[PDB]
Amino acid sequence: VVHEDFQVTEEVKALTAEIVKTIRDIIALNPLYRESVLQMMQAGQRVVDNPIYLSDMGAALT
Amino acid sequence: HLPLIAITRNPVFPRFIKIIEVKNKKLVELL
Repeated sequence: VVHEDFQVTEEVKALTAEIVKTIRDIIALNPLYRESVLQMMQAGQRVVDNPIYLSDMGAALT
Repeated sequence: HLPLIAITRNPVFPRFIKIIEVKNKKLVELL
């Protein structure tokens, strides 16, 4: 399980934000599942210690 | 003389309403 990441984990998260925003847009216009799961896990909640899994879930809704 | 509020990744800008939810109940007892 390769999870190489840059030393400065400061501006990479910005990209992540866009992803979730796009994801939000999807569920805003073409709903697929309940939005509750989005509410439970939030970028500002800090409970997400595995960003690659968040990206996997985001791609999953595709 | 109150304990420091746990921010837990919830930046609060000046003159900007913000909502804080912390799983820790201790803040609930303080409130």
